[PDB]
Amino acid sequence: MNLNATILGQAIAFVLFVLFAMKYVWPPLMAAIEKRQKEIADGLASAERAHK
Amino acid sequence: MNLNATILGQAIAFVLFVLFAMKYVWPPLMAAIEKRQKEIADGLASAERAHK
Amino acid sequence: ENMTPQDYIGHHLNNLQLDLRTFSLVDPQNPPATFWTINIDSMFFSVVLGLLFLVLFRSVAKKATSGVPGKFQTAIELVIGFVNGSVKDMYHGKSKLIAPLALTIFVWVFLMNLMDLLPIDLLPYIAEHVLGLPALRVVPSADVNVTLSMALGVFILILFYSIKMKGIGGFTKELTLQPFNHWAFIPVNLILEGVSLLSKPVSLGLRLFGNMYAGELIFILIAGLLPWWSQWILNVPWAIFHILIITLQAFIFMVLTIVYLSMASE
Amino acid sequence: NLNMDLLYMAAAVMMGLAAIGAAIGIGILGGKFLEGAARQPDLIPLLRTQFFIVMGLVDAIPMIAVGLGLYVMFAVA
Amino acid sequence: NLNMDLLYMAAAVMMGLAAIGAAIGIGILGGKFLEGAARQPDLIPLLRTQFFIVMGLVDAIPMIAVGLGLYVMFAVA
Amino acid sequence: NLNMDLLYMAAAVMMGLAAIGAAIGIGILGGKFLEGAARQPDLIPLLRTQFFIVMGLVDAIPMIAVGLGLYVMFAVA
Amino acid sequence: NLNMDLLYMAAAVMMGLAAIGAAIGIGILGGKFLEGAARQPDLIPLLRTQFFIVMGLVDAIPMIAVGLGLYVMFAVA
Amino acid sequence: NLNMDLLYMAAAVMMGLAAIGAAIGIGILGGKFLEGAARQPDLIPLLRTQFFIVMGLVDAIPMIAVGLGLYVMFAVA
Amino acid sequence: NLNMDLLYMAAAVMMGLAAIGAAIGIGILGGKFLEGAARQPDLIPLLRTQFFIVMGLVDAIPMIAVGLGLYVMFAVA
Amino acid sequence: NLNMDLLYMAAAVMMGLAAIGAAIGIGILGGKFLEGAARQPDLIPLLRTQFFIVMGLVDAIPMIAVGLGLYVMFAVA
Amino acid sequence: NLNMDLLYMAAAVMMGLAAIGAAIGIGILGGKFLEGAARQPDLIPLLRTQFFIVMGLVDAIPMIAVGLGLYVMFAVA
Amino acid sequence: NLNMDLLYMAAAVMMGLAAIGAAIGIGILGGKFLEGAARQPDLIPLLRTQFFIVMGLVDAIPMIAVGLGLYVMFAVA
Amino acid sequence: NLNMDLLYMAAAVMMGLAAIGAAIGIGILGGKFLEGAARQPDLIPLLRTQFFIVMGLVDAIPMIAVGLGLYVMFAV
Amino acid sequence: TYHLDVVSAEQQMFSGLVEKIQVTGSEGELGIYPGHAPLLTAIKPGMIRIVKQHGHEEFIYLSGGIL
Repeated sequence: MNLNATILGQAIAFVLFVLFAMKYVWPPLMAAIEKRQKEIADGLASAERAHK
Repeated sequence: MNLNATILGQAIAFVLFVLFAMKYVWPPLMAAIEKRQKEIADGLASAERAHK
Repeated sequence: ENMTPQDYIGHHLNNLQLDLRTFSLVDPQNPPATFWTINIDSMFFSVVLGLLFLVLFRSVAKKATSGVPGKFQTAIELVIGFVNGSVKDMYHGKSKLIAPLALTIFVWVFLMNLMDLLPIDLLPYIAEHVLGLPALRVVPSADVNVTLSMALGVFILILFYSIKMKGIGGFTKELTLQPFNHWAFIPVNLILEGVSLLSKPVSLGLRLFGNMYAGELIFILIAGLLPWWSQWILNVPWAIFHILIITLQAFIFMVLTIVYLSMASE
Repeated sequence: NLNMDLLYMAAAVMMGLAAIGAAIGIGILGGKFLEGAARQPDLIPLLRTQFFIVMGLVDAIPMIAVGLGLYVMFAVA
Repeated sequence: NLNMDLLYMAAAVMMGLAAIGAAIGIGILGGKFLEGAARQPDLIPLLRTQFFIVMGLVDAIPMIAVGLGLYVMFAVA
Repeated sequence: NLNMDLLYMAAAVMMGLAAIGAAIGIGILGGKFLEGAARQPDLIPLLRTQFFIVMGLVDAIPMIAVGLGLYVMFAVA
Repeated sequence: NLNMDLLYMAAAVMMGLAAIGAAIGIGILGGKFLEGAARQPDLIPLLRTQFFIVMGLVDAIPMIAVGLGLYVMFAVA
Repeated sequence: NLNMDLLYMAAAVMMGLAAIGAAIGIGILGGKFLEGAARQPDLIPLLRTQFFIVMGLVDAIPMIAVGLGLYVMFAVA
Repeated sequence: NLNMDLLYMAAAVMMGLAAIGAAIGIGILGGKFLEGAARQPDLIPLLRTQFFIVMGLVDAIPMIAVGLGLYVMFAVA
Repeated sequence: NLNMDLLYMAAAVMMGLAAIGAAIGIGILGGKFLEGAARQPDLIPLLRTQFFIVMGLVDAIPMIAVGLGLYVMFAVA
Repeated sequence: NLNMDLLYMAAAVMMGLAAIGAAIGIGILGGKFLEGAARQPDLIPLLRTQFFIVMGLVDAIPMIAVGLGLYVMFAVA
Repeated sequence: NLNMDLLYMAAAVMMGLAAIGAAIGIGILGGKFLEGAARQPDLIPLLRTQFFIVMGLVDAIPMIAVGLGLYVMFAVA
Repeated sequence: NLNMDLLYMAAAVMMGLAAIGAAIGIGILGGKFLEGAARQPDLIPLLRTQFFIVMGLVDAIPMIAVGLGLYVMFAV
Repeated sequence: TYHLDVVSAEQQMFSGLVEKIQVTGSEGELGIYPGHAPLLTAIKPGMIRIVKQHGHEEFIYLSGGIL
């Protein structure tokens, strides 16, 4: 339809949501999974030595 | 036209679509979340048991 | 109410522009000429859905537990795993930026597109009869401005990475030697690689825009051109089919962004 | 006025070309789907899943053309 | 006159292209169906069910083009 | 006068297209029929049944595309 | 001026399209027939029986077109 | 008058389309024939007989269109 | 004035051809994807990855065309 | 004067359709010949003989078309 | 005036043709890339390299066509 | 002035269809040549010549139309 | 006047049909090339030589057409 | 070069490294260079050309088999 300065404003609206995510959402959520995965892996290590 | 009749026509379709979703779309998502919760319960029960 | 259907369909295609110079609403009947006329509703539901997304994710990012997670945690970690798999498939660099960018794109576009499943007349009815606003359409993705905004973000990102990883020398090489490999062809190669580069973000934005614009436009027509006892039989199957489009057009924006960046760096 | 008949002509061409494209694309895709089903009859529903996924892509443009043709044919006229 | 004349040209092109699309698509689809059948005939009822599933998806848009050709001929006169 | 001398063109185009659609559609389908038969020639009567099952679907739209051509030639024109 | 020329044109499109369709459809069907022949050099008679059977269906509507193009150019014009 | 040229156009279309169709149908058929021949170099006379058999069925309608084009150019025009 | 006569036809040409191209291309590519899946499941995710990689390029020019069609049909006329 | 103008377009379309037909048909045939040649080099001369034998049938209808095209371009220029 | 409406129509035809060409060509190419991938995935990166190489060759002309379409549509207006 | 314009179109249509016929006709042909090459790298010197020997025939008519297209485009003006 | 618009039309037809021809021809050729290269991954360079050689013949008439189209659209 | 084994049900007929071979496959003559993609086919009775590393050609007669 019509180009509008809205195209510029949406660039402002966009970037911030990237940074707030990058800092305050993604790493904290990756840790939540990976720590549980580590616990299950060391569980397997214990299972190994348990019979060894 | 009467804008009244158009909204009355919209509501019917909207409710029908909502019911279709309720009985064909939401169930499998609850099933997937159930399955992931189930899997994590199994994994972590298996881990504490291995330590012991 | 003097609604000739062809004018009812006319109203629905009208955005609510804010004339910055007068800082005032641009009325539908006369459209002022200028580049300085923000589409208020489309940006408004853009930022509202983005805020809802980041709020609901902080509601877990700060409370998540590596135990047996809650039913609400399960869903967000599901989406996290899906996105992380998508990235770890097609990309192998170290840069931290890619994964959260993909997450934002996916969820934000999914919600914007999801807007279009709301009955067409609901919020436009409320917003003018309650709040007196003259025009309202409430699907953000259905406007060139938002989509080209996101795509021209991705474009700058492509340029940034394509420099950061192989510098101006390799970049001028790629812009000249491919495809034909002989220095004599470089005057042509400069153009063809140019278009093949510029097209990518344009193609992305226009794909999303066109799909959602047509999705909206079908609902408008169905509701404005049929009697009450018939609108359902065509509105229902369209919405059922449209679920798949609202999904795929977010997924593909995510995946193509990932691919363009991973290909620019690696 | 000379303004109107062109509209129905244009809508006709739009929807004709869209019908050709969508029908032939879906025929090709479905034919490969059916040969796959013949090879792996116990997998049929998974292949149906992938088939619907890809058909959602296929029908992207043809449904755009349908709407705009219909808009011209009724919303302009 | 001409206002009532070109309509037939438009409806003709519309339904002709719709016919080409439906015919070619269903032909490809049925050909693959027969290939699958001939390789393992006991499976014919299942493959036929899948074929009749896909066939409606093929026919979806051509038939709306056809309906609009009928409309242009009769209702727009 | 044009008001009828150009309706023939419309009827021509319509069933002209419908002819190639119906021809090739059966041409492709018939091809895979002969291919399967030659591999398992004793099975022809079963496959020949299925060929007729789908052949009616291929020509559904073309046939009405022929009728409306004639109807234009004789009912309006 | 606006009468006779255009009837030759309508017949021309009718028959050109019918020719494309008939030719290519029979070509496809014949190609499959010939590979069947090369694989079962004993069954040429049976395969050719079935080939003529189906070819009878292929060329129907193209002839429905050809005869009507003739009618146009020789009965009407 | 002007009309003396348009029949050239009608013949041009009616004949060029028959050229397209005849060339392509015969191409496909001969391709499958050469394949069968490369497999069965001891059978080429039988295969080539059958090839001419069905090639006569293919190129029939093209010849009708070509004859009509010749008639319209030389006899009528 | 005449602009809103002709430009709708322009848009219809643009979008119909874009629809043909995108639908046929995606049909072919998805067909090869499906026949790859049935040949070897446990690769479905990997082949789906590569399928989207390729599909991104198919749609480029068709999508540019669709965008410009919408632009002219709504921005200009 | 339009007789001096349209009759260039007449030969144009004749020659264009003839060109496409001949080129596509001979491409298909030559491809099926070449892929046999790669597989059965000891047959090369026999296959090439059969190839010219069949290609003589391809160019016939296209050659009718090109001769009349040149006739119109020069004789009744 | 009269110029602009035809300049838009010409851009439409040019870009629609460019779209069909690019789309179908890249689809034909991606099909072979995918079927090569399905038989031996470990070669995926080498095949993807070859594919992104040849895809530029196929993309050569269509991008010129669309560039000149834009030039006509906007720079000349 | 009048007479020039329409002949640039007739020049186009001749080279337009000649370009498609040649490019695709040779694309099909070259494809099988490369298939042969990959099966027998020891025969590339042999097949390369048989490619050319056949390549000359396919693009004969396109070369003609390109010539006469240039003629009308410059000589006939 | 009524003149120049039709010349742009002729050029557009030439160049669109050139796009169709060149793109589809190289698509077919490149598809067969990719499958051949997947078959014999050692001889990729030789097959690339063959591919470029025959691709030169593919694009000939399309390149002539593109040249004439640019001519007509600019030189007249 | 790649390693090649020609073996019968009874005895090993050939072994060692090779540069290339040419075989009359069931569906047409054929030639295997190194890195060739996995393939399986029957072969017709006749000679199989070997060129052993350093270009030493030789013909082995095979009464048929599977490659």
